[PDB]
Amino acid sequence: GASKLRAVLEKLKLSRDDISTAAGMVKGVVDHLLLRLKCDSAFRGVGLLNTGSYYEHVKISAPNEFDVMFKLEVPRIQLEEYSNTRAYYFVKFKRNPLSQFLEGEILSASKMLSKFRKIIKEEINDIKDTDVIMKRKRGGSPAVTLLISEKISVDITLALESKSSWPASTQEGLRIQNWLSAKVRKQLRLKPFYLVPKHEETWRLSFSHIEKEILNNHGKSKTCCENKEEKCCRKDCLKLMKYLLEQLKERFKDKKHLDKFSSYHVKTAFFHVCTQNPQDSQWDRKDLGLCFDNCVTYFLQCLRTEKLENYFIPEFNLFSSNLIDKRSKEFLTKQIEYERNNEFPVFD
Amino acid sequence: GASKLRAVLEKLKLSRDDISTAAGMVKGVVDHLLLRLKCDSAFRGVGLLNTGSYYEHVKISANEFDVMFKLEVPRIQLEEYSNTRAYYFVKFKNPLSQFLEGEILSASKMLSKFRKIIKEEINDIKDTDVIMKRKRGGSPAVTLLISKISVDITLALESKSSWPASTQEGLRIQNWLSAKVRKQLRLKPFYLVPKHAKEGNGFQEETWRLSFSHIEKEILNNHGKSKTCCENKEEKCCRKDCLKLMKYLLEQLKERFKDKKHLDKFSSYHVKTAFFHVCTQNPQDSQWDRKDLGLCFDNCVTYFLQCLRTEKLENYFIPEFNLFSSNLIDKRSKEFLTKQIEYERNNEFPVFD
Ligand SMILES: O=C(N[C@H]1CCCC[C@H]1C(=O)O)c1cnn2c(O)cc(-c3ccccc3)nc12
Ligand SMILES: O=C(N[C@H]1CCCC[C@H]1C(=O)O)c1cnn2c(O)cc(-c3ccccc3)nc12
Ligand SMILES: [Zn+2]
Ligand SMILES: [Zn+2]
Repeated sequence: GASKLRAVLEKLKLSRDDISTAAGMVKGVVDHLLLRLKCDSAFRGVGLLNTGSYYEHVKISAPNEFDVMFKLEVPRIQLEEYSNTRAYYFVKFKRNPLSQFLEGEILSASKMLSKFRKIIKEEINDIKDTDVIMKRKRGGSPAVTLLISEKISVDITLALESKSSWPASTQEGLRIQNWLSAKVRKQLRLKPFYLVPKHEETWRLSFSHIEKEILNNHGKSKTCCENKEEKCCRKDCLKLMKYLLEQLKERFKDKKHLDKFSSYHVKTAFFHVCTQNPQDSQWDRKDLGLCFDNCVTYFLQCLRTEKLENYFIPEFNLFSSNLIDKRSKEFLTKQIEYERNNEFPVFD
Repeated sequence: GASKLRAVLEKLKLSRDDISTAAGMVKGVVDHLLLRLKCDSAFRGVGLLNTGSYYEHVKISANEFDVMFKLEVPRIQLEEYSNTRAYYFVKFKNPLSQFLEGEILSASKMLSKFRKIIKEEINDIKDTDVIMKRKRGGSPAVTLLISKISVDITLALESKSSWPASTQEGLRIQNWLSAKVRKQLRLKPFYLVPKHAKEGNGFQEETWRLSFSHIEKEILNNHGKSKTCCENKEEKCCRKDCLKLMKYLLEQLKERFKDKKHLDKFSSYHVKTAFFHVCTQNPQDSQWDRKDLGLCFDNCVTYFLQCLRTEKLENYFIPEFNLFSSNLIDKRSKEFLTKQIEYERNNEFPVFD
């Protein structure tokens, strides 16, 4: 039932105050860390990146769990693609404050994360009612997790910033020309790109700032959602997709079959649905039920075909069997089909 | 009559190549001048502002270019001059210390320094000369003479603070380009150009005037309600062509009546301002369908005429500043331009022959 989707959206709206006060607590701690980090010669150019579901207004997860990125301005770097993977790179320099992090010619993610982690842990000791845990088994990103007031969790990810042209692997990505326009695609591609440490001393491409821009400025019409005539359901469809997946992951947290899926998979599928449906009239709020059904159906088709390209790097298949086994896709496919056939009881 | 408008537009297009190679000649000289300028401690933050009719793709009449040099400076505090809404004294909340006169930044001293270093560096660049631009209140400050090509150069201080209060009700693009876009543009810097606020000696010699030329460029080059306006055949509009035709109509009338003083105070900025107001009044892309170029241009002309008859043409960014005030343009000049435009319109624009 379409009205059951609206009921979910209504209740997700109720967490807005708690997300906002928690975010205010996070900002105060993060601002103090950045000021202390800036005092170190290697991290002088550190800053907040201001990305993630909170800033996209699509935060449906726990109000006590945030993800923040610290960006670091770097000398003009030279990238070397690792093993034709299109998304992972070694970082070298064309010409250095990060010299202490070099391992031969390449920038060591291990050495940089070590100092990043040590400074944060030292500085958290002088912040009232805050502790820090090293995030393990994520290849280095996120690097640390803060615990604020014994209530709020903050995953912190380090990201190198490069103002160079985007790597060649992105040349055919971000296929927004028929939706957001060729002019916008060109303007976005003039923005920096980021590299997060992600296991070899490899770094992985990140475009979280571009995803935020697209989600918050999402219509073909510049006035999309700014008046009653132009209210669309794009952002509500994404919230519902994220909530469906999170609810199913929670329901089967015991079993192992859904642990490899993440919000990024549904977010990526959603961007492809936007490419496939570029007109605002295809997203009329009065058709929220059908729009969500088509979003679910698209995600199911990705699962069944085992194809879900990174929206920026089309040759990187998030649904490769190297990343997610076939049985996990089959399990999630069956669970979602069951839910959809029964008007989503996991939403009850 | 619409086909005659298209004939004008096609002929204006023939000058694209010559504008481009001349613009390339200018870019080389300006780039070298800026590199030399940035060696001076006061102008370390100098840069090219990518504004003007060329960058807007609407350069119609004339080998003559206008360019702006932006200057990053420390945090500025503004003092409005005589309720003029557009003219300010500049104070600082310092590289420009030698150009203060008391608490305020002297436009006179800044121009003298700007003109000196330009004249110094041009002495090395061969096949380029510079003369002082006079009787424009300080903006433009100089004119470069390259090889056939003239380049007016304006100095523009950059302020990254919130825009002045006088702009609070301007830039009324919310129903056309969106409230989100208006917010994003108002987060961009604004500029101040040295500009005498009134004739005569005194405090009026040290004022600076608000400039939003970069915002005008952004809106003109990204002008549709639809992000894909003019990017495909279904969404071709005639906004930019209407502006070109309005500017060409004024330029041709100013040339035809160069023996009078009536049209001397009108400039392309008046029709550009009127055009932005017409875009506010007609916010939907379907109102600008290329099939209706003739009617769209007629409606642009009509709007300009109404501004003339009512003696009201607010600055698009500063709504309390009336470009058509009697203090700036006398009634008889507005009436003369009104009559000549009406004659042209009634006769299928003989100035476009
Ligand atoms: O959760 C995320 N990803 C997981 C699911 C996809 C495979 C990696 C997983 C992981 O690294 O944990 C994820 C959250 N943001 N983000 C992002 O901005 C980029 C990428 C990405 C992925 C592949 C290639 C290049 C970039 N992933 C993410
Ligand atoms: O030609 C231009 N202006 C003439 C016609 C209007 C009155 C002043 C005239 C002059 O200064 O010569 C003009 C070209 N750009 N530009 C601009 O970017 C801003 C302004 C402006 C005007 C009034 C108040 C605040 C700003 N004018 C211009
Ligand atoms: Zn919308
Ligand atoms: Zn257009």
